[PDB]
Amino acid sequence: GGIERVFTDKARYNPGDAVSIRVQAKNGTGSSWSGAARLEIFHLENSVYTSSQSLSLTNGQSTTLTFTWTAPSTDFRGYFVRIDAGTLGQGATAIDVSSDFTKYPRYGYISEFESGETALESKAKVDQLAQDYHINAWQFYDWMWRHDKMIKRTGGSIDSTWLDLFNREISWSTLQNQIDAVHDVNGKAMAYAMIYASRENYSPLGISPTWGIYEDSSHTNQFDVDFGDGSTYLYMFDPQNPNWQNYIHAEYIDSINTAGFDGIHVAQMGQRSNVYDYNGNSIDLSTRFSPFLDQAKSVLSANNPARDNLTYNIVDGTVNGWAVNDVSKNADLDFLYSEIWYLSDSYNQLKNYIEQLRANGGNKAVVLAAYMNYADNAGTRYEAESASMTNVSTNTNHAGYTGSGFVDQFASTGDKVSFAINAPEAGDYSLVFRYGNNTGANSTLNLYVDGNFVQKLYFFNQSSWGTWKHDAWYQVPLTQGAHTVELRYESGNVGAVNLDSLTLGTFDEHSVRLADAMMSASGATHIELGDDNQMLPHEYYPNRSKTMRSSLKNAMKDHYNFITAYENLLFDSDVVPNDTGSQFVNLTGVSASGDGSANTVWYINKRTSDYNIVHLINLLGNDNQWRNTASQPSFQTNLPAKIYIGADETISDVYLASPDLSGGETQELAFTSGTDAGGKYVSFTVPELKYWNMIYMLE
Ligand SMILES: OC[C@H]1O[C@H](OC[C@H]2O[C@H](OC[C@H]3O[C@H](OC[C@H]4O[C@H](OC[C@H]5O[C@H](OC[C@H]6O[C@H](OC[C@H]7O[C@H](OC[C@H]8O[C@@H](O)[C@H](O)[C@@H](O)[C@@H]8O)[C@H](O)[C@@H](O)[C@@H]7O)[C@H](O)[C@@H](O)[C@@H]6O)[C@H](O)[C@@H](O)[C@@H]5O)[C@H](O)[C@@H](O)[C@@H]4O)[C@H](O)[C@@H](O)[C@@H]3O)[C@H](O)[C@@H](O)[C@@H]2O)[C@H](O)[C@@H](O)[C@@H]1O
Ligand SMILES: OC[C@H]1O[C@H](OC[C@H]2O[C@H](OC[C@H]3O[C@H](OC[C@H]4O[C@H](O)[C@H](O)[C@@H](O)[C@@H]4O)[C@H](O)[C@@H](O)[C@@H]3O)[C@H](O)[C@@H](O)[C@@H]2O)[C@H](O)[C@@H](O)[C@@H]1O
Ligand SMILES: [Ca+2]
Ligand code: NA
Repeated sequence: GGIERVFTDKARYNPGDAVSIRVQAKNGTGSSWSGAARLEIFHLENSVYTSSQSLSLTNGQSTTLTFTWTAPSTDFRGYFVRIDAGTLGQGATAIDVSSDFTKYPRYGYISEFESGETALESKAKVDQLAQDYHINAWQFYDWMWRHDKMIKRTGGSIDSTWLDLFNREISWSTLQNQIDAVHDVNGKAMAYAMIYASRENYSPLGISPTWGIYEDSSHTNQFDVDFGDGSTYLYMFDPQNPNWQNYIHAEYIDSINTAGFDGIHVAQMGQRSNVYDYNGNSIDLSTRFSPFLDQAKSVLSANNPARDNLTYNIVDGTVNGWAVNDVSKNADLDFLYSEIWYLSDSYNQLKNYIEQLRANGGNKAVVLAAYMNYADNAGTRYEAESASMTNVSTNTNHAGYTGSGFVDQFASTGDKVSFAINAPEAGDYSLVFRYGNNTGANSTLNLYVDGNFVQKLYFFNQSSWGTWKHDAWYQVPLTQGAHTVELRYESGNVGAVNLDSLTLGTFDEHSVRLADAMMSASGATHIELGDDNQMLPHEYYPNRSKTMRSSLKNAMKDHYNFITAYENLLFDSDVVPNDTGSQFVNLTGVSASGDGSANTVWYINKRTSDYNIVHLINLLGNDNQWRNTASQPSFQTNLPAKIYIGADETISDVYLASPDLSGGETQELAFTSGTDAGGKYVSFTVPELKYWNMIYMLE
């Protein structure tokens, strides 16, 4: 249909605020049209509001309706929004009423701060994320000048621009425009800062090496982070040291009061061991973040209670992981955040780590960084040996290449490889080259798109000609249809590469839908969206080596509506596991599992004071890894389910909501309860399972 968009002005509302629901419509049906748009808002199974407006439209013409509504008085509630326009079509969105984003955070990011970005454009990228996904907080990533001197001043004046550690130009006015825009959607701005990093040559800033942490007991090698140009490093300091606290806390305060941030997103480099202080005592670094964090929270709350938000990145998250118990149990954080690497690879493992962080933290919110399809060179592939190459030829003499071979000796002026690609729809494309380089140095090549120079791309030296990487990419705007993408070796380029393929880097809808379901069904959200509708492909946020296509965009809008509409059932302080032995689940005709086994329908049991909640995630046709790409699941329809309950509980009604079905609208189901040789039960037909169903049953 032609209900093109439904969204609200703001990403979160306080009780009593005025909410402006917008419906964008275009009659596409051939002739003129006369009917109504009927608005209905639910809190879970209940209708709390209904309203209707007349609408008529000459074929082709568009309009935007506004329905007003007043956020009800109960704080911390989520709502589903339906708009039904009869034969024009329907649409949906969702609304979050919370006076504090820290209970139901929907965390995005901003990582680009160019001088050329107008106030209007800053506002647009922000509105888009607020409107489509209800993003209520933004992590400002790599905005600071130095990790130990965050705002660059000349005497007493703020410098209008400054260069960051990777040489990017950061504009003050742009950062401020973006912070303003975040604030205009009732968003909050969290500033990225390390817990313990200076930059090189820190002495003249009055930072003392006595505050540092060392790899020896003789204070000769301070832990660093080498960015590999003989010049740019981080150095690491002791969280517990009072003079480092004093120094860096002061920089956090400076950033709140000068930039107008609402909090600090505190980061770290993850596990280090056999760590010493300056003098030489050996110390367990794992236990030392919480006293820093507690003290940081204290000066931030004293400085300004409204701009004192605080989280800390727990790196390498897993059950009983490094620093996992101490930080989640003892650190005065508003919400928990954890970047996942390789110690929770299965849906069920990460599911358990999330549960640990919910239980340790006292059921305060949990956000995961968990870069989807990280290792995968996912998307449509144009093999390099099936392209048009000038002065270079194919070969097969280094293993692991894809297809029938790869292009080699791409190594001198005049060499060329031109790909004939097709863009299935207008938009941004991630042009990703898989390559080899063992020249012992960076190899370059110039990139041309439809005959116009776009960028000189670097190809990184690897260990061995048999080590394929695919981290040479550039993102570009493309019109639907044919295009030409050409690497030329010209005069100014250096080195040499073998070239395996070009890929239109694309997040895989299927994996992405399934991981988000798993995450939120478990009790967590996912920092995955930012800047101008980008999805996060790597720890360095300005990476655009993969793009979303339109189909996944729509799925993400459904998902983010669903986790806002149903947040009381997903993340409330009284949502807990209910997997305590008394509850099996039966599904007729398909394999089911409670531990998220490959090729099954996974059921997860959670409960609250009033509802028995069973999630189904559909792993049929797919493996049990959360991060990797995946095929469409085996969709199911009219699927008999049987839920064994507690011997005591009594089910009034059975409800099923799914982001995959009607935008997340709750549909009530008919169910018969009896009892049999192997438990007391209830039973019903599940109309459909695609990726994720949430069954909530009211007792
Ligand atoms: O075709 C490719 C592109 O080619 C051109 O641009 C190339 C670059 O050009 C300029 O740089 C010139 C120099 O280029 C080389 O630089 C060497 C570096 O590159 C290699 O790494 C390749 C990866 O590059 C990116 O990843 C960067 C970086 O990200 C992280 O580290 C940075 C991060 O560190 C801390 O934060 C860590 C972490 O903290 C956690 O708590 C948080 O959860 C998490 O979010 C944070 O990430 C700091 O606190 C942060 O401030 C900071 O941001 C990551 O940890 C690190 O490993 C990673 O390297 C890409 O995203 C990725 O895809 C690549 O794999 C080397 O391997 C690396 O060692 C080295 O540092 C040459 O060696 C130099 O000689 C040369 O002078 C630009 O400055 C660069 O931005 C360009 O990439 C085209 O112009 C471009 O269009 C093409 O796309
Ligand atoms: O002292 C280092 C100098 O060489 C560096 O560049 C290395 C080569 O770069 C290009 O070739 C890349 C090529 O490398 C391997 O094969 C090289 C040899 O292997 C074959 O036997 C071939 O017949 C010989 O010509 C060649 O010696 C990979 O296996 C292959 O797939 C790669 O495509 C140039 O074409 C070569 O001339 C270079 O040797 C460095 O970059 C230079 O600056 C240094 O002078
Ligand atoms: Ca190939
Ligand atoms: Na998988």
